[PDB]
Amino acid sequence: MDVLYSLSKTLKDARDKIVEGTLYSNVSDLIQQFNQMIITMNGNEFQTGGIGNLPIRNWNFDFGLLGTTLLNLDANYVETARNTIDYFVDFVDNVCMDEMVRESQRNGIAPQSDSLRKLSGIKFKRINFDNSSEYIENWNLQNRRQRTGFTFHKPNIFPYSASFTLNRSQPAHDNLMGTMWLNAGSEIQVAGFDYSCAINAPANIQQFEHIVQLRRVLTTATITLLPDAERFSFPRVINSADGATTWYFNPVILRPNNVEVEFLLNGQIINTYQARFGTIIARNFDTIRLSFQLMRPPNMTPAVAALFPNAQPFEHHATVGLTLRIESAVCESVLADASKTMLANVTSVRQEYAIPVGPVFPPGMNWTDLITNYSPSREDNLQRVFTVASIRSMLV
Amino acid sequence: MDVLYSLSKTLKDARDKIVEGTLYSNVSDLIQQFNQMIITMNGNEFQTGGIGNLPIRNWNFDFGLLGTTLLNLDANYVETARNTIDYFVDFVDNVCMDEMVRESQRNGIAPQSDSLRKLSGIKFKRINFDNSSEYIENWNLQNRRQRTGFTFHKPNIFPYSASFTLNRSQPAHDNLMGTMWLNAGSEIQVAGFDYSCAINAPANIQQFEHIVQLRRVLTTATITLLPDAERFSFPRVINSADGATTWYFNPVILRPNNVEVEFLLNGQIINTYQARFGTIIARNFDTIRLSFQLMRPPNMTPAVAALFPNAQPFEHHATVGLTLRIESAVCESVLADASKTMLANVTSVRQEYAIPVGPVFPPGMNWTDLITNYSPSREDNLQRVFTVASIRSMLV
Amino acid sequence: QNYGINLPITGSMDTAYANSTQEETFLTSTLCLYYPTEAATEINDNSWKDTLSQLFLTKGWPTGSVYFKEYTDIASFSVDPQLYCDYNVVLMKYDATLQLDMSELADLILNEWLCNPMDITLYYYQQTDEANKWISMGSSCTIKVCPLNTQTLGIGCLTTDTATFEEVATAEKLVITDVVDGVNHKLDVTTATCTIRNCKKLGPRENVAVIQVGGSDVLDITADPTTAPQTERMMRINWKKWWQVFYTVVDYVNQIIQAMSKRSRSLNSAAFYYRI
Amino acid sequence: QNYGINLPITGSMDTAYANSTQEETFLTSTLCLYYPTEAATEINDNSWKDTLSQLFLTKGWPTGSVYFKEYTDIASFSVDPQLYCDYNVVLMKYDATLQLDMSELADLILNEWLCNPMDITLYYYQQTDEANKWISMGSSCTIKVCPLNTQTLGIGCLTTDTATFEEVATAEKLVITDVVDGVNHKLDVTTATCTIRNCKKLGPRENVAVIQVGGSDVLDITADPTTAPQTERMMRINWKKWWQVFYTVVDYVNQIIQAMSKRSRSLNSAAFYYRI
Ligand SMILES: *[C@@H]1O[C@H](CO)[C@@H](O)[C@H](O)[C@H]1NC(C)=O
Ligand SMILES: *[C@@H]1O[C@H](CO)[C@@H](O)[C@H](O)[C@H]1NC(C)=O
Ligand SMILES: [Ca+2]
Ligand SMILES: [Ca+2]
Ligand SMILES: [Ca+2]
Ligand SMILES: [Ca+2]
Ligand SMILES: [Ca+2]
Ligand SMILES: [Ca+2]
Ligand SMILES: [Ca+2]
Ligand SMILES: [Ca+2]
Ligand SMILES: [Zn+2]
Ligand SMILES: [Zn+2]
Ligand SMILES: [Zn+2]
Repeated sequence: MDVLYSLSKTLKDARDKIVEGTLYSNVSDLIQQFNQMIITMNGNEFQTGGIGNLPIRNWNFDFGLLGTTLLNLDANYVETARNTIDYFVDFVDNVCMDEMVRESQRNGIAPQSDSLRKLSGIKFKRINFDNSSEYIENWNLQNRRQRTGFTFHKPNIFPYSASFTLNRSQPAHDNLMGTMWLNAGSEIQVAGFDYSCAINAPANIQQFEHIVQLRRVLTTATITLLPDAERFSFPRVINSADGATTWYFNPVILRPNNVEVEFLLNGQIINTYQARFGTIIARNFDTIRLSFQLMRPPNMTPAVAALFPNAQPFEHHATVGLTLRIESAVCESVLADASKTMLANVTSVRQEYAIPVGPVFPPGMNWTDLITNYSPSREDNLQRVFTVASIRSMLV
Repeated sequence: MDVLYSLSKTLKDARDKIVEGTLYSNVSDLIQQFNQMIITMNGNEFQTGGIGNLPIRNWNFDFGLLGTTLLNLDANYVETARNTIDYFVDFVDNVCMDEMVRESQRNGIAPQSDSLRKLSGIKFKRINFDNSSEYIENWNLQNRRQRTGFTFHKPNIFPYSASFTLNRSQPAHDNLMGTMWLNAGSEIQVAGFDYSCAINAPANIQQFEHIVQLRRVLTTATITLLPDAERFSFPRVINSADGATTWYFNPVILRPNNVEVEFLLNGQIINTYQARFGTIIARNFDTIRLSFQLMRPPNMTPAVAALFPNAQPFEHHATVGLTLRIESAVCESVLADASKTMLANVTSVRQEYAIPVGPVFPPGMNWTDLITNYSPSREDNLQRVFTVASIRSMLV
Repeated sequence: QNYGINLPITGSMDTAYANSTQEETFLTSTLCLYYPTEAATEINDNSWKDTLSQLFLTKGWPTGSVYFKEYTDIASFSVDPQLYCDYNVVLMKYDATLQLDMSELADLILNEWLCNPMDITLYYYQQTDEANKWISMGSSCTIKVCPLNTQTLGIGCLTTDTATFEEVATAEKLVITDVVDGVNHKLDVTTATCTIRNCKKLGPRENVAVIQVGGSDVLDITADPTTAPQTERMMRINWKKWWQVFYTVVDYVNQIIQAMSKRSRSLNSAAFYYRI
Repeated sequence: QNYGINLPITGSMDTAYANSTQEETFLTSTLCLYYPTEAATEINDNSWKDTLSQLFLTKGWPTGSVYFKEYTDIASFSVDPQLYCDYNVVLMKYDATLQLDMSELADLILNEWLCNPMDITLYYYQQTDEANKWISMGSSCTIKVCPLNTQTLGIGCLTTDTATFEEVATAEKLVITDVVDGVNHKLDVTTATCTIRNCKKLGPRENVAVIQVGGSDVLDITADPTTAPQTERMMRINWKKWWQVFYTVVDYVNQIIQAMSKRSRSLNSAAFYYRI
C-alpha cells in the first residue's frame, strides 16, 4: 500500500513540478525520487487482473532515467518525462482498480491483487517516500496499532431507517401515542406524537425516548440540535407495523419539554445537554439517547383549547419534534461522508466493470447494508479499498 | 510483553535444561541467552505491586554470568544457576501479577504496570527471543495487525441466559405457545412448546425460531447438534415474566420437524443444515438461527391421541427441542474456555489481593457480564491480562 | 396479550401494503341491520329480508351473515340495547321532538361504557370526573336529584322530602344524567321500573354505526357543551321511501363497514360493561 | 396501551417471585355466591347472609364485597346465567335425572362463548367446527332438525313438512345442540318462547367455579365423547346440611379462588379483542 501510494505521489509530484522553465533545483529531489522509481521498476513484469469485465493488462518497464544536467527545464525535457509519467499513471490506475474490486474474509487489509502483492516485496520498498495523505497516514498508524483518526464532515454513520414505535395503539388507530423517526446519514429527525395531548397522563406530561446506537464510536463531534422535526410535522397516511392497514397522522407541533440529549460510550454517560439547541459537542460516544416531553399547555386560547378536546375523537394530534445533525466528527474507522469521494469511486469502479458480488461487501456497495453490519472484516476490506481509492484519485 | 514473555521462557528453559550431568552442548544457546538476560537486567531497579493487597516488592539485579567452560554440568553450576533462576522467577511472577490486576479504558492493550513499562524500553529488547506460545504469537500478530487466531475447546462464547418467550399466553397459563432456552457457555438448549399441540395451527404446524447473536465471529467451529433439549423435557413450575405468578409446564417431547440450523455472518447464510444431527461444521459465523417446528402427528395411537385433546384443558404440552454444543472453534479474540486457565488465573489473582473494581472489567471478573458487553476496550484489556497470565503460568 | 399489552410495537414506514381485506372481512363477519317497525310496515313485503340478504350476497357477504333486528322506536330500543353482530348498523328515524333521546341512544351505542350498580336508597352518589355519568334504563325512568354539601344537608332540597328534589328526568326509557362533579347527591329513582348505573365512558365503540334517516345533524354524543363531534359512524341520509334507504345501505356497505373497525364486538351483546 | 395486537413476552427464569397477591385481590375483588333456594330454606336463618359476610371478613374479604345471589333450581337458573362478580362460585345440587342439564349449565358458564344470532326460516345453518354449537335458551326450548344434502333436499326429512324433522330438543330451558359438521340444517324452534344462537366455544372461563353438592362425577363440558375434562374449577362435596356446605366454602375460599383466575376476556388487557 505504501509503495503504491509512493508511486502515485511521485507521479503527481512529477506532473505538478516537472514543468517548462522551472529551476532544476525545484525538482532535484523529485528527479532523484523519480529515477529511483524507474530503476526499481525496470525489468519487472506486472499483470493487472481480469476480474469481472476489467481487462487483463500486462505492464513491462524498460525506461531511461530523467536527465539531471539542465539548469532550467525545457519543453523537450517535459515531454520526455511526460511519456514515462503517462505509462506509470496508467499502470498505477489499473493496479488501483484491480485492488478496489477485490475483497477477502481473512486478511481484507492485505493486498488482494497480483500487482500489489508483487509491490509488497522488499525490492520495491526503495520507492517508498513521503506518506502525508490522511488515508495513508491512518494506514501506516493502524498498521502499527497506533491511535488513528479520520475526520468526517457529515459522517454517513446512521443507516437509513424510517420507522415508528406505538406505545398506545388499537385497531381504529385514532388514539395513538408513540414516536416516529428518520435516522439517515448524519441526521436524526425524531417526533413523539400523542393524540390525546396527555389529557389523562400524570401531570399532563408524555415522556418520549429515542435511542440510536452508532455502529462505530465518534469523537470530537460537532452537532446541531433543533427543537422541531420538520419531517414529521405535516399530515401523513402511514402503514401499520404488519402492513395490514393505514392510519392517519395530523400533527400540531408543540415545543418539546425537558429536552435531554445524552451521549454515551459503553453505557456510561459522557455528555449531557438539557434544553440546549444551538450547537453542542459530543467528545466521545457510541450512543445517543434523546428524551423529550410533550407538556400540555396549562393555558390555552380558544383556538388552542378547541384543538385539544377532553375525550375522543382526537383530530389534531400533539407532536413534539427533535432534529440532530452531526455536522463534523472523528472516527477511528473509515466512513462515507458528504465531502469525500472514496465510497463513490469504489462503487463506480465496481459497477463499471460489473464485478460479481463478493463474500465481504453487500451487492452494489450499498452503504446502508454495509454500515448496518459493519464487521471488522468489512472494516478492513473497506479501509483497504478506500485507501486505494484515495491513491487513485491522486492521479485520476 | 515480548520481553516479559522472553524472560519467562528463558527461565523455564533454564529450569528444564540446566540439570546436573547434562552435556553443555545441550544448554550452550540457552546459556548465551541467559547471560544476555543477566547482562541486560544487571544494574536495573524495579518496583512491583502497590494496588490492592499486592505487596510492594523492590528488585535489584547484580548477578554473575553462568559459566561456559564445562563439558557436563555439575552440582556447582546447577546451584549457581538455580539461585539466579529463583530470583528471576520471583521477579517475573510479581511483574505478571502487577500487570494482571491493572486495567485502562484508553490504551488497555498497552502496558499498565511500571515494571512492564520499563521493560518496554529499547535497552531490554536484547532479551527478546523465541516467541512460540499461541498467546504471545497472537500478541505479536495483533501488533502488526495480522489475522490472529485463538483455538478454543468448548468456548465460553454465550453469556449465561435462562429465559423464555411466550408468543401465545393468558393469565391462567394453560394454553401457551412459545420458546424457552438456556444459552450457557458453549451450549444452547432451546425448546418450543405448544400446549394445544398445534390443533388449530395452519396445516397443524407450529413454527419456532431462536436467534443467538455471538459477540465475536467464530470460525472452523465443530458443533454437535442433537434433536432434544433434555433441560426442558420434565415437569416444571416457572415464574411468570414479571414474577407475579407461577405457571405449569408438563412437557411431552416430540421430535422437531424441518430442523434448519443456519450459521450467519453479517446476516448472510454461510452454513445451513437441514435435518442434520451429530457433528456439523460452521466455518465462519457470528449468528446462529435455529428454526424448528412442532408438527402434530397426523397418525396417533390411542395413548398418543389421548395426550392431545381437541381443545382445552391441555394437560400434556407438545415440546420440540434442540441442543447445540460448540466443541471446538477459532476466534480472533481471547475467550474463556473449558481447557485453559487464563480467566481463572486472572480472577484468582484479582481476588487474592483484593483488587478494587476498575473502569474496564465487571466486579469479580464475572464472565457473563464481560462477554455480554464485550467492548473493544474490554477486549484489549482482556487480551493483555490473558497474555500476562499465560506468561505467568509458564513459571507459576 | 395481557403480558404484552404494555409493550411497544415497531413498524417501518416502507412495509408494503397488504391486499384488500374487505372480501375476507365479509366472508368471516356478521352484519346486523337495525330498523324501526315503520320500515317493515312501509315495505309491506314478506320476502324483503331475503331480498336484502341476496343483494348483500351480490355485494360479497355470505348468505347467513346479515341479520335483521326490529325495534318499535327510539325510546323503546334504548331499553337494554343488544348489539349482536360484528357490524351493527342502526337506521334511526329522525324526529324533531326526540332530539335528546336520539343523542342519548347514539351516546350509549357509539361509545363503550363501564357501569357499576347504585343503591340510591342507601348511599349518596357523586360523579367523580367528567367521564363519570349515570345511565338509567327502564320502562319508565324518573330520576330526581338532591345536591348536598360537606355537612350532608341538602341545598334547595330536603332529604326527607323527595318532593323538593330538583327533578332531572321524567317518563324516560333511557336517560344519561350528568350532575356537577364532586358534590354528593341523594337520588330518588323509580327502582321498581328503573335501573340506574354509575357509568364511565371508556371510549368509542367502533363496530356500531348510526345512520340517521332524515333530519339534520342534531346528535350530541358528548356531554360537554363546547363539543359536538360528528364521526365516521354518525351518518345522515334524506329519504322518501324505506326501500331506497335500504338500497343505499346495501350498496354502500363497503363504505359503511370501512367506516367501522372490527374487534370492538364484546362477548356480551350489551351496550355497557357491568362490573359489581 | 397496545390494545388489539398480540406481542411476545420474554421473561427470565430467575426473576424473583412477588409477594402473595391474595390479600390484595380479596380486598379489591368481589365474590358472588350462587346457591339454590332450598339452601336458604333449610338454613332458615334470616341473618345468614350477614353471618357469612362476617365470616368472609375474617377470611379477609371486605364487608360488602361478597354477594349472595339466589336461584330457584338448575333448570330455571340455566335460562340465562349472568355472572358479573370478579369471582363466581355456583353451588349446584346433584340430581340423577337432570345430569345432562347440569352438564349443559356447566358447559355454559365454565367456558367462554362467542355467539352470533340465528334467524331460522331465513337461513340454513351449519356447524363449522368442533367448537361451533347452537345454544338455545328460554322458557321452553324445543328444537327440531332437518339435515339437507348438497341439493338442499332434506335427508330423512321434508323441508315443507316440519313434522318429519328429526327432533333433538323438547321443552328445555337450556340446550346445547351439536350436529354433524359440513351439513346444512333447517331448524324449527319455538322462536316466541326460545332463542337459539350460533356460538363458538372460544375457551375456558376462569372466574366461575361450580361446586357440585352430593352425587358423583357426571359433568361433561365437552361435546367430544372421548373427553370428560375434570378441571380445577369443577369441585364436588358430600353433604347433609347446607350450613356445613357454606362453612366449608368460606373456610376453603383460598383454595376456591386459587382454582379461579380473573376473566381474561374482560379487563383492560383484553381490549379490542372482544370485551372491554
Ligand atoms: C395480492 O394481490 C396481488 C396483485 O393483485 C396478487 O399477485 C397476489 O397474489 C395477491 N395475494 C397476496 C397474498 O399477496
Ligand atoms: C414483601 O414481603 C417481604 C417479606 O415479608 C416484606 O419485607 C416486604 O415489605 C413485602 N412487600 C414488598 C412490596 O416487598
Ligand atoms: Ca331520554
Ligand atoms: Ca327544590
Ligand atoms: Ca358530572
Ligand atoms: Ca356536547
Ligand atoms: Ca337439558
Ligand atoms: Ca324424519
Ligand atoms: Ca357439530
Ligand atoms: Ca365429552
Ligand atoms: Zn398500527
Ligand atoms: Zn473436553
Ligand atoms: Zn406468563
